[PDB]
Amino acid sequence: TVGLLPAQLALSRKPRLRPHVGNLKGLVYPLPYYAMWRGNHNKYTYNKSTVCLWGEGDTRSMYHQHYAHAKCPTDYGRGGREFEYLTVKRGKMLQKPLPRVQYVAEGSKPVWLFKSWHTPLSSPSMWEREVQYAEHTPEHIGAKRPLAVVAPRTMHRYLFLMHMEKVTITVSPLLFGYGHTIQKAVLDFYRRAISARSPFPKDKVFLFYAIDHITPRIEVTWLDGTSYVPPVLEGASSQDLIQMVMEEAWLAADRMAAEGRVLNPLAIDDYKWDQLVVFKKVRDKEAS
Amino acid sequence: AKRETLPPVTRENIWKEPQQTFFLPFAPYVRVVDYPKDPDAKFLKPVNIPRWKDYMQRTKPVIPRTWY
Amino acid sequence: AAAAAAAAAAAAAAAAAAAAAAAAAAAAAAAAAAAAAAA
Amino acid sequence: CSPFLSSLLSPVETVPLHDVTRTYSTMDVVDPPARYNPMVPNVELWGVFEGSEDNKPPAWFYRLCKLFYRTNDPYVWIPFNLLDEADYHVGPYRFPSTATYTHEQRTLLCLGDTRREYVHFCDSYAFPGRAQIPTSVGTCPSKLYVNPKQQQPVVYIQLSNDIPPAMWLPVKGTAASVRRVLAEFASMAALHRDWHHDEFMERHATAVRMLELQRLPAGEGDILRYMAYDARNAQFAFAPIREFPNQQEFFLGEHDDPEKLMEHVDLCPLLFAIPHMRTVVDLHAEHMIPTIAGPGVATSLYRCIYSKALLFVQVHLSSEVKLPPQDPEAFKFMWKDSQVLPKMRIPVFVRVVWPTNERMSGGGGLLRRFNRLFGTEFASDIPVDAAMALLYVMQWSGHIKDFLGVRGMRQRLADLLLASQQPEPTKLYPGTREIPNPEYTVAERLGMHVQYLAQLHDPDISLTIQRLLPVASAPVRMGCAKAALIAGDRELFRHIVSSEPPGRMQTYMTKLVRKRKTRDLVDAEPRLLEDQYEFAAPLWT
Amino acid sequence: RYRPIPESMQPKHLEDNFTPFPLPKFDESLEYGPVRLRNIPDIEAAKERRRGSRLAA
Amino acid sequence: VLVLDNVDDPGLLGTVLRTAAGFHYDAVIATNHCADLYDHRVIRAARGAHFQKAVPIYTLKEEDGDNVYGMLNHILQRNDLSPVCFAARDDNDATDELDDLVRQLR
Amino acid sequence: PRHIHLAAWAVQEADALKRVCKIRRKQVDHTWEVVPVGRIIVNLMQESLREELSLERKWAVTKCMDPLSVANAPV
Amino acid sequence: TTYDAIREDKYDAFIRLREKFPELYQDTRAWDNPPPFGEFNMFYSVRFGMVG
Amino acid sequence: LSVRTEDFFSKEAISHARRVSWAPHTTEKKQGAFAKLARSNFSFAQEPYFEEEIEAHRKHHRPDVYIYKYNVSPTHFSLR
Repeated sequence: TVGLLPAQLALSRKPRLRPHVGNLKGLVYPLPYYAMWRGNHNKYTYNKSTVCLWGEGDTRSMYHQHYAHAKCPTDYGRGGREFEYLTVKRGKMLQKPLPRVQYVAEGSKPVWLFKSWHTPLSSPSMWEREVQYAEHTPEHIGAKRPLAVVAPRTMHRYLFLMHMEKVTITVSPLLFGYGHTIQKAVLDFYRRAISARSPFPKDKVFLFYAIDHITPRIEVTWLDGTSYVPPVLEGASSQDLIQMVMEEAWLAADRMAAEGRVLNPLAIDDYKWDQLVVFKKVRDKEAS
Repeated sequence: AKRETLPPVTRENIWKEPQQTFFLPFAPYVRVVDYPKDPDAKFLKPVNIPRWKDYMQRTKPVIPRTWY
Repeated sequence: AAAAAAAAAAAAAAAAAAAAAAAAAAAAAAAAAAAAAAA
Repeated sequence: CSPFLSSLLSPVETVPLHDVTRTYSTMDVVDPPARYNPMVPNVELWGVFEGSEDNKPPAWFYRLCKLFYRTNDPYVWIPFNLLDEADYHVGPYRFPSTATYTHEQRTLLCLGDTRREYVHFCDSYAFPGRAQIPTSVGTCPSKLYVNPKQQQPVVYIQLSNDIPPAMWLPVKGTAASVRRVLAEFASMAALHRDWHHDEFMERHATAVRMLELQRLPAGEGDILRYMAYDARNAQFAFAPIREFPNQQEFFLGEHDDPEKLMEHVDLCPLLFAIPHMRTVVDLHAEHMIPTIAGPGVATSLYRCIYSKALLFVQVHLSSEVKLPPQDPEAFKFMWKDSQVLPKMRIPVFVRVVWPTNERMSGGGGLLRRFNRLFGTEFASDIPVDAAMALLYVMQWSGHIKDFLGVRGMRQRLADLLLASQQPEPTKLYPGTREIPNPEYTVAERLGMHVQYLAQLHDPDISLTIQRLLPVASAPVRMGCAKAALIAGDRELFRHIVSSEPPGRMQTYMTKLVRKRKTRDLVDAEPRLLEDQYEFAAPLWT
Repeated sequence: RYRPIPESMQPKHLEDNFTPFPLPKFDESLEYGPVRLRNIPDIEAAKERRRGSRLAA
Repeated sequence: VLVLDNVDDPGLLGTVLRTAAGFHYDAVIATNHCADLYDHRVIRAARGAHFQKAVPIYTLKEEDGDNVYGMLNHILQRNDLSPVCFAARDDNDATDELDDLVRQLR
Repeated sequence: PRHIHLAAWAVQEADALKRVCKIRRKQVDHTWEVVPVGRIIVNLMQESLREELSLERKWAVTKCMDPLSVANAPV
Repeated sequence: TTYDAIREDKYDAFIRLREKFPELYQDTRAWDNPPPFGEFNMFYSVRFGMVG
Repeated sequence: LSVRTEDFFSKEAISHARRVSWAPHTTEKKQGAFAKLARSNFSFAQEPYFEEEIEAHRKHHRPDVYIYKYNVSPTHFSLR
């Protein structure tokens, strides 16, 4: 505006920020502070090899599980303090064509999903894929829309069995007497299931003792009628079992939603308040 | 081509208008506004105009953009 | 209804001057009284 | 016994949510995500005999046609392209395929009969295309219909195909009257061009420069689209608001994604595609998050096509009565993993600013009958196109019921008071200052509607607030304070805040307005400071 | 008879697939979407313009 | 459950708190403009009511974001409770909300 | 002093339209506050200080600007 | 990796939005349409001076 | 040129991978939803390394299909 007092630009006693006035040689590009982190100089630009950490100029030949997949070998440049804020290279620029999406029919009309923050983040619609092609829809599982690509990265420490119709746990008292860690894992999983979030979890949770002393197992059957068995192996904790069960339950919920059956979304309830009390206790203990 | 052929004729605006000696703010702050009755009420100020924090913070173009 | 809701702004007199406090300005000219000019 | 009261008392059943004691089914969950299916399409006699042989020219119609033929800048000139008696268009008014009106609405717009046939015999003054630059030469002509079987010699003027017979301007059947009626619009268009053509030329030049900068095609359509976009980058101060003396506010209903309604406003065929000022309502932006001391108002200014009136739409992000949580960590923990989110309630008003006209509104009787039919509250002097655009936008959005004026807001407030007096139904959880419930309750909605009534300029707003204040709840008192601020009653606001007992409500009430010292408002009685009393009452008068 | 007018005030020609700013451009896959809003008169106008151009061709 | 509505008397409030503590009431809630639960007079009247875990005391104020009536309805519905009211004085018949509604409708 | 500060704030608010800046919120002089409003200037004092410095009397008694007044001896 | 669904979907959506909403995503144009050479560039072009 | 709301307000600096979508409605920050719901207002490690993500359904159920000495999947190869 005009009523306010802007900063002097042409004439002023204040320091005019031009460090390059007496520190750069030859042509200086108007890009401010392009050669500043180098030490405010534009010499020794003929060096091809510089001090490099992992993921920098000369480490392209070497293999590093991260950069080998998350950085192109030709995209490597100069060292840390020698970063390329501005590069000038003579030659004929080449606009290589952009990648073309694959496994998509020709002339197919996709379906568009308008993502917006108004939809809660936990909803599977956010993790769904925006552009949906008819050829991406599995029609033999009953799905109408293609399956979500991303999945929530939460670490499920409790169990939420609303979307699963039944859970059966087979356990062996003789194997308990033997004293295997799988026994404890399954027992803790059963305890956490019966203390799960769904109202009256005992309604859906059932325990059957080993009528024939067979290896313990878990079977979760969903509303869709499908079933899933978490492979129980040594060195598997109840935490890992619950994580697997909840991840597969989320996948099954996504599949059912794609099929087109209404699925009761979760909401804060008595179990949520029972978690709130312990969360507040943890917060107070940490504060103390 | 540049070294050989002449450049295009200079645009009239370029050589008729001056080079502004100041650089007005990206987000100028104007507390004055005549829309809300009783301007003392803050909760009716338009949101489209910048805040003072925005006026001070916006020293560079928007994130994706590079040219002023 | 219509009269209750509608609001018609007052008539702004053509070439009306406004003071610093936005008050309506009435014709008033000031000249140095101590000066003894020819008119 | 009203639909609003019935909805408030026995709300519809939404996504059920069971619990260990009950099941909550009336929660107002947000609309599931939108989708675009290419398979679904975008769309969703006597007149014949008259055209063939029965058409006959009466004396008055013959005289009018002869006068028009004799004719006794393009913006001011009024053409008359008379057709031949065999070439007259005979038939009923056919709504465009993109017309979401109900059967009753269509009958009302056709005046009790959709079968009625109107004979169109000549064109008239032209208006610019919607997408074209607003200050462009008239392209689409107007129509002059005449009912072949009518007791009085009435002539209807149709500005465009998007306005039904209910909005066609009737004329006294005189050539001079028709010429004056058309000259009103011609002069209005000429004034609009003379006023806002330089600004649009500047905008066009800037749009061309920006297209040159960001490499993009520079076609005429591309330039027009970029001008419509740059409408976003319009300064409030340099906006054609307060242009015409006449003003009137209307309520477009509470919403949750105001951009969804603003899209309808933009796409309304009766409005230009290049508004003077537009602001995208991103409720999640750090400067647009609604709060009790909310950010303010998002303003979008549009201009009508035919009558150069202004629709100044205002999304009031500030209007709120729900206090912020006192335990934000706990609130976030509660609402982190939830897949159900309650729908918001953000109000959208619209000021109609139109020039002082004696014929563009149709003489008053047209809008009087329109109001008597649609239960609206349009002023008799409103231009027909503005009212038609508002009605079309509301019907398209699906909020005709929420389209209310001052009297409608009064009735809604009465229904809210009745609901408040009646017992309140339970909700997901009661909500406390530590963990408030993001579900608008009866008291909060009452306060918000008091604020809406104040926003809709009402001479009795101060009296209504004064009568409500003695018996009301804290949310209602907050709403009354905000309404007093909106009206401009500083004394009333000071009285309300002084009467308010200490609490976060009073704290936020003080934080609302720009004040010298909080004590000037808090201290109902002057409290001695340094053995000196301060009388701040004169400030708020 | 009509007074001369400047090219700026003269109407601007539009292509068969032109749509205003809020609507998206035309593509083979998304003909006139993606747009959640429905019953858009301008899309129908563009379709009619395309039909007229095709008939003229 | 106990609810205290517009007590405003520190001594009476303290004595009520003492009686509630003695009777081991499940929970006491001060609803409407009740005398400050933490006041010198209230503490003088109530020797150890504020420091007793058996009788949890809550202070619900509509002027701080608490829907006290909503909380009461939620408690009643959850616990299948029955409400009983007691007024120190009688209750007359007089109202103006009807007049306000009539004016709004007119 | 509180009354002086309140009056100064009220004057500044009345001038808010063309006002460019506000007065100090910490009263430097607890017996004299001056609000300049363009060509107009308002001085709010206490009775004692007002009687001490009689600016009103000086500005009412001072003669107008006579051009011939400069035709005198230097001082 | 030969087909990563997440990358493919996100990139396809990005390209579709850039193609169908050029005004909204104008600032992203420079990613694929770099300014031509020989035209004045704000951060690169340095022009000669004069002697007087 | 002139003053603009683009100059006024600054967007979130979020990488493409982290960004859930480029839609105008999702342009804002994630915490904006919580801020709106509550009606209130409110750094990479030195060596930030991530193992490449895989589609949820494919990663949770990876068929035990192999070739001569390389795992073969509809989306990925590997060595074993």
